[PDB]
Amino acid sequence: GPHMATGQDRVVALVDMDCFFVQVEQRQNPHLRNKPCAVVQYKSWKGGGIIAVSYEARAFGVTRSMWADDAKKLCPDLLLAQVRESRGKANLTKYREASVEVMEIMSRFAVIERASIDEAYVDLTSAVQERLQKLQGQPISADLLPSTYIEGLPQGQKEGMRKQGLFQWLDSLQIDNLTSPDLQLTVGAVIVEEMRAAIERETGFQCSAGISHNKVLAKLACGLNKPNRQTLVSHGSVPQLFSQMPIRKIRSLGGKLGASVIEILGIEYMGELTQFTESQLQSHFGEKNGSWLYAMCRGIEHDPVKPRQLPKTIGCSKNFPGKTALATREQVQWWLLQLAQELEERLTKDRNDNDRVATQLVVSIRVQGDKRLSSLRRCCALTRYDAHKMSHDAFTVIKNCNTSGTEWSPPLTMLFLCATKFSAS
DNA sequence: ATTATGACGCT
DNA sequence: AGCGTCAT
Repeated sequence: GPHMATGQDRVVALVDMDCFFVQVEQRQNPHLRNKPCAVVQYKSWKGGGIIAVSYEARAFGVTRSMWADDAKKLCPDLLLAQVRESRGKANLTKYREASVEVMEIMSRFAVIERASIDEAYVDLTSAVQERLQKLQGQPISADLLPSTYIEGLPQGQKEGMRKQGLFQWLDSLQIDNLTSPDLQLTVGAVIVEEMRAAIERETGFQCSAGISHNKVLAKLACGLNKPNRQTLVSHGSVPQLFSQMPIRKIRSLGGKLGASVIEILGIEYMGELTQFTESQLQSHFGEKNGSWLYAMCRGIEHDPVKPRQLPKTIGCSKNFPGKTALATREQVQWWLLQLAQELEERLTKDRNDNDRVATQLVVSIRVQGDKRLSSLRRCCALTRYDAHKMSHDAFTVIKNCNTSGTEWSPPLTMLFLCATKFSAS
């Protein structure tokens, strides 16, 4: 009763840039705006691999991880933008710089954790407190939430339903209690409307967002109403929301662990987990996962929003699938050199922008026929931002994988250079 | 031949 | 340190 903490102490948002690479290409080329369009990488093998898809194109069944030649069967008027190719590989600089534009605007409002190029977590707890003191008991108008869904409402025209749900929520609100978690989430949602408006004004980019009390619920909420909308998931909404939520939809349970939760416990939905004791869950899935699951199925998660706006690693990777696998010494050296030259460019720009230096180089390879995605991962010291030295060291570090008697065997199907372990400079 | 990145845990 | 998991 009075002593079960309910995980309502924070306001946390997850912001996800809608089909981000597509938006970047649509800003640059207005002929692509408001059309079915996708971004591809490469073009020879079956038209290229699609990696991002506008919502217009999604309506035709176009998806990521689809060959462009196949997407054209589903959507013959599909428009395509190609990722830049530099030194023989895909070069994602345009999207990294667009992402920095958006992240810098987000950081004006609250502290953000860069989860990936197109999504960030937002710690709004302090921001909401400041805003609540500014209001001085003044009620929150629907006009302040023009794109917000309240999950679970209305109970008892899509825009019409959104507005009905929002009215029901706002009528119920107790504005005089500056400590009600539901009020705190509502003000969080107001601030996120303002943040998203600023992003769109100042970049042209639209995004979706979730607002809740922790990162996992914010991430789940964000996906409920897309594109260009935001969703508030209150603590009270969790029992019904989880009662028909497939376990795989919760962040970190879409993989082998979620599959084993489903198979070992014989359940399907997140809410069914509430029936098990914390000890039972730990006994099946380990102490950490078990405690996490016990709290998570009750809407409770404690992972903090880490104050981290910059990537922790700077990486360069290329697959060489099928008969493109690298089979000679000269091939491996030339591609290590291309990877190392892009790595050097990005590292020098990073050092000048962000006052830090990487100190460790990680080299990862895949060999043909090897079941694993990484056949080997080894580290060496990263002392100077010099492409020839980095590629020479990466070779020096992988060279004893070659089993020939100038040839390379087994041929390599992936090269990967990652700069890690940053230190202030 | 479901990229090229990124995040993180286990031991 | 090297390997495995999860996500888009």
